Amino acid sequence: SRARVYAEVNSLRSREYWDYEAHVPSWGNQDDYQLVRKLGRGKYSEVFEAINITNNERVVVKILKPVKKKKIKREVKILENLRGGTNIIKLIDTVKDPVSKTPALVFEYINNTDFKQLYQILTDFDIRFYMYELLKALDYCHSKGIMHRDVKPHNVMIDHQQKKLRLIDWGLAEFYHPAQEYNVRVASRYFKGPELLVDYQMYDYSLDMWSLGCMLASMIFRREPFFHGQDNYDQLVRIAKVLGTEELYGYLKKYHIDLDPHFNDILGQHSRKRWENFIHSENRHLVSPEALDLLDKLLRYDHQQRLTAKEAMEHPYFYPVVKEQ
Ligand SMILES: N#C/C(=C\c1c[nH]c2ccccc12)c1n[nH]c(N)c1C#N
Repeated sequence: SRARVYAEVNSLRSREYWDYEAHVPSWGNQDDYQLVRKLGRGKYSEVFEAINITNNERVVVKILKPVKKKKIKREVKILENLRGGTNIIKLIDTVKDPVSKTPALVFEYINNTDFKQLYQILTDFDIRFYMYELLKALDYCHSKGIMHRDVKPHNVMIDHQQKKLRLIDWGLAEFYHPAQEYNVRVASRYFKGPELLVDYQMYDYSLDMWSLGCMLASMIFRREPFFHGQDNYDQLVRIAKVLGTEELYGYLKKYHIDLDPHFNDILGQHSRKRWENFIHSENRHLVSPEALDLLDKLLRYDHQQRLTAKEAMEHPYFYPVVKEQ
């Protein structure tokens, strides 16, 4: 019902800061930028590589689908607010196609190595280092009043050789205001907090912290995704087989959450599992008591009890990354 950190931070800022409908982007010319290669199409997006001919700075170009002005302003405004923030993808320009008049956003390029080939090779230290760096990103945007709402491996770009991390794709990010009711059609199925799966709209930054748990578990147990749901119903079932079904009803009770009657026939009764149930010889080298303590405190039904980004950065799991700063 209310975020445990930074709950009020947007109300203590100028309305200009969080009133995105009133933001006016200056739309440049999308012809100075020359497409090279469609690094993958998407929902309201298709993404390409290219060169700022005005000097030759490599870049990435995300071509919005302008049947929603408001979503466009929301994202532009949020990136304006996070410019130069710890580990956030730098937005360079906002542009449009002259003859076509369709808008687009231009992003610093990143030689990322694909998580599907990089998670195979991470050491126990790598995992702690990059997670810390993802945490810094999340504590920044949260303290700037903002929920990412789509934390997941594809949106955590990692240049292993430069040891750089950039969290990206802010087309779902949103200003947090207390008591505000949000859409649950955010985040990838596998990284959706249970609040979204039970349709509880009064959520907050703590959702990203669940998403981050999911990433952490997949990394130290090498099961990616960790909670591999078939749909939104099955996803909550997968979670409950691990966290226990009694500890789910307790949450719903606490927050007065109406449970769709279709869950009765499929939830069953499950006990809370031991996070050691997931260790085996292929991932033992990545799992430590301090790693499972962090994990237990990230993946909770009660979004309010979830470790914040700053609490998590303080965890002993990260003491190896602190000293090596
Ligand atoms: N995920 C993401 C983003 C781009 C991509 C989307 N599909 C891809 C497939 C292969 C290589 C890159 C991307 C993104 N947003 N901003 C950037 N510089 C990005 C990059 N790369």
